[PDB]
Amino acid sequence: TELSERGEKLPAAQRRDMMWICRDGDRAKNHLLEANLRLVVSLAKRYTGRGMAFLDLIQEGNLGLIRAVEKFDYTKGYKFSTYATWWI
DNA sequence: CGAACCTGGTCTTGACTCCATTGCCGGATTTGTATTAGACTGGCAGGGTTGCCCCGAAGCGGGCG
Repeated sequence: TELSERGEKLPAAQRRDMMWICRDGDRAKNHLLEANLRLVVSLAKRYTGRGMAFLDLIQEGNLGLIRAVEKFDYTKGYKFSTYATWWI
């Protein structure tokens, strides 16, 4: 982003492997989301019985999980599920 | 027949005054968003009844040998 202005000229190998890292991060993000979808279902399974549909509850839990993997930190050394349960 | 008057709408002006129209400001309340770090990771209406249409075995008769 700070390179897209006239910050620096683009070397070929540096450009292509920084593109590889930038594309790899999104695949890792999607991998984490696709991992914890089951936790989302296991949390949403008990808020039924009033008003909304079960798939709607699951989808809003998915959106909360996207927010949780946005604002998740690992240097506190805790498991992901205890942090994401709150946001879901 | 001429003058004075009474009272008809007719109309101006000066003063009062009163209430809507913004307008600001301070506060109260009301609505909307972000954040909570132990670990937790795949459910439940539901069937039953009645009636009608579409494809598959099967005789089977005609073409085939």
